[PDB]
Amino acid sequence: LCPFGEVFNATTFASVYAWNRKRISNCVADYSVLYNSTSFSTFKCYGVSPTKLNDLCFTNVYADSFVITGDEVRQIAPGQTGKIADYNYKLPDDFTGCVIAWNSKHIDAKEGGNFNYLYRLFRKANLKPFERDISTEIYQAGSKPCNGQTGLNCYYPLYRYGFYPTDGVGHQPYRVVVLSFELLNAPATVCG
Amino acid sequence: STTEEQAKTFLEKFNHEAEDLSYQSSLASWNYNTNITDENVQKMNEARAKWSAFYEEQSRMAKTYSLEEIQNLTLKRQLKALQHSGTSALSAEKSKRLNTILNKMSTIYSTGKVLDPNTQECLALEPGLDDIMENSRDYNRRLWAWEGWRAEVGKQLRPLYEEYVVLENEMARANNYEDYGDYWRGDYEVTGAGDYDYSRDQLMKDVERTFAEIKPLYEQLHAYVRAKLMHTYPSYISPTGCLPAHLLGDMWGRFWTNLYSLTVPFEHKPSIDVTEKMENQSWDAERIFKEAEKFFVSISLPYMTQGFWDNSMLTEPGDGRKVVCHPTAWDLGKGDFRIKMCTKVTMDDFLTAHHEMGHIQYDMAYAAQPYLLRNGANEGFHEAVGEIMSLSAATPHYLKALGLLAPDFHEDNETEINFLLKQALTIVGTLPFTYMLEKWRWMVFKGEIPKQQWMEKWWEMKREIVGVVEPLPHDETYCDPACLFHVAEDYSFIRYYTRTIYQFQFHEALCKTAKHEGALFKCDISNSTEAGQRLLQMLRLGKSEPWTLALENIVGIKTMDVKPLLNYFEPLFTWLKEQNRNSFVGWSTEWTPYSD
Ligand SMILES: *[C@@H]1O[C@H](CO)[C@@H](O[C@@H]2O[C@H](CO)[C@@H](O[C@@H]3O[C@H](CO)[C@@H](O)[C@H](O)[C@@H]3O)[C@H](O)[C@H]2NC(C)=O)[C@H](O)[C@H]1NC(C)=O
Ligand SMILES: *[C@@H]1O[C@H](CO)[C@@H](O)[C@H](O)[C@H]1NC(C)=O
Repeated sequence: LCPFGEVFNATTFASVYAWNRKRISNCVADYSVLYNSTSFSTFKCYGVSPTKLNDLCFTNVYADSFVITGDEVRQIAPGQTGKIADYNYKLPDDFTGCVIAWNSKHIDAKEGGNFNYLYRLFRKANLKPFERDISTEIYQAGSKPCNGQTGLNCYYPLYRYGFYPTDGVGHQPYRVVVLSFELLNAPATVCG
Repeated sequence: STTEEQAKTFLEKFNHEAEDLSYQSSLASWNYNTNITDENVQKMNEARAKWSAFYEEQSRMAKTYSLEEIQNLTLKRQLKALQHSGTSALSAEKSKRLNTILNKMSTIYSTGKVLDPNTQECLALEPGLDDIMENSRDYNRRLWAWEGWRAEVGKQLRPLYEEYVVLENEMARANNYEDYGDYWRGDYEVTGAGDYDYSRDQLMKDVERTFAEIKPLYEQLHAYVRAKLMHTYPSYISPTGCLPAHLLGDMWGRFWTNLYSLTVPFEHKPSIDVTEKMENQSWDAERIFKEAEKFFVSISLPYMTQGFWDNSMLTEPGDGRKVVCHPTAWDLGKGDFRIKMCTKVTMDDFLTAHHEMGHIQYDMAYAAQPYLLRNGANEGFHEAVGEIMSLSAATPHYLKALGLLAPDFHEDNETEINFLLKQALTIVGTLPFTYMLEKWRWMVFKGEIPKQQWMEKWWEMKREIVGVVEPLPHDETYCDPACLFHVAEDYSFIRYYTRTIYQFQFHEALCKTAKHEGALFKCDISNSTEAGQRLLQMLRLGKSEPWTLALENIVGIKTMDVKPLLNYFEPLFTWLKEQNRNSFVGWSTEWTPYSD
């Protein structure tokens, strides 16, 4: 059986700027149960309905798990723009997987603030698909060098989400698992 | 290369840092105002201190960014607002001296006390003296309290107010304003908007023009109230003179509301008080706010977030703590909206719930703005949006439609004229008071009044503009302006005049789009989706657009018009005109109660 329980039911998710990737190989996967769980506010597949990919075999699967505000969940899709899409997790134009997402207000929010989850606020250029950048180099915005310090025209490139159990639905924490399915000349070891 | 891009990145940093910091601060402020303990005072203080230090940081970041090169108007406005630096322009010594003076004056006001010859007990404003001025018909204790306030407390504030004007005039001249009055008028300033601009002195000119258009209605209200008070105090009042300042319903004659009992036109017609029927139908606080929600939603306005229903204090806590029960609408940020209110099952608290939830509606509409523009268009928009809700909800049509009044329930013009007269006692009565208070402050800051004529001008302007004479001669040892909460504690006052005019422009406009027939007061906006849409096309703006444009978005007019106020009160206007057919209208300014 495929270890989807440890991607979805993980105790803590990664910050979106260091999005977690799990490689899935040599196991039988039942995706109909992932959808018929009916516990996901988003389960939108841009490859093929979750029906046939139970009846299909791929060489490798990639479960990319992270957390982003509900209002930002619209950015986990091919062709979108924004902070998260440009500077954190980018899906290619020809993306052939699923995006699953649920509200983690009961887990990732706590009174006084949960500053565990970060996201990247500034970057020199936009990300390529499936790229990860985890540098803490101070973003130089003007023309004076920062000397690796926050200040005038010099800001830390990472800021902390404040997940409160009182935020509006869109400023609440959401856990996202993006499933990617690939085909190569290697035999397909992921089926159902 | 335009650093506009650098300023963009800077504001992107500021939005996100200030969001969390101000959320912390608002939450700690809430927890004091919902628990009110010494621990909570400390937590609230520490949150606000981190927040204010973050501002002293970020305003001084923003100073560098030159506004001139910001052709994305929004950016220029965020930067301008953050670059309003005020007291930071002064020397540290003088910043501290002015903070010292402000603390002195505010604590003098909040703690001042005068002593009865009667009981030798020493009262205070909010407890004893206000109950005297609001509920006393004795000529002599009202005079005692009025005068003792202005003497024991006003005298102590006088040199403080002199040095206050001095230091804040420096503080204004440091920010390239001509005086502190121009600094305050800098709220309504609009620049770089072809056809929508608004200079800081056109506030002077518009306020004066529209007060001139107000004058006749106020003159006849004043004649009528003088007549009734002369009936209730004959040996003390002139039929042609000004009104003794101590006989005007509260400590200052700001509102004439507490005069209604003596001035009610029809003293025997039933006043609309549905508090008895709400208690009769087992309504609670949840029901009141549910009905307010229903009112707004009837007008195509969104529902209250469940976090609102989960996080608001709508009943006297009466569990494990105490609360500052002043009804406030909170926008802590990050989509968190709440209402403090120690609600009773009363028609007053019902309308108040509508008002505060209207503040909430305004907050929720512009939540998609960048924090710095999350506010009313100018200072008076928020309360006007709040007031039009109470207007629409206190109407028979609404009260019947929610079933809080009989379906057969009608209302007799007597009743209606009583309601209009009360509305004028509160609303129209404060307009000349406020106009003249702020005109005097403005001229004092401009220097047009020497220190040695400070009060001599005040009371002349009490005689001339408001038709109110002091009952005792006052020399410069007094400072009877500073005897009001707002003057002693450094608040711009014109917001009430502008708010009054705005709320009636608004209510007239929305009643037109509602397709409302008849006189403008009873208009309900309920079920008038179109009216709510016209209103949202202003609410969602916040202050991202000029207030002239925000106003035009509702009323089609780029500026301030009293014609909606005058249209609201035209029935009472035509009533006063024929009541006064055997009375003197206006006032000679030389009569005083003390020529004897
Ligand atoms: C405008 O919106 C108000 C919102 O309060 C509507 O009030 C009430 O709306 C209902 C539904 O249209 C009307 O039907 C009534 O329902 C009650 C339920 O107890 C029933 O007892 C009545 O016999 C009737 O069926 C109700 O008349 C109305 N309230 C009053 C006092 O008339 C109002 O209907 C909306 N205006 C419209 C739809 O024109
Ligand atoms: C209020 O503060 C007290 C400390 O005096 C604390 O014990 C309590 O948990 C706080 N919150 C309440 C009473 O809701």
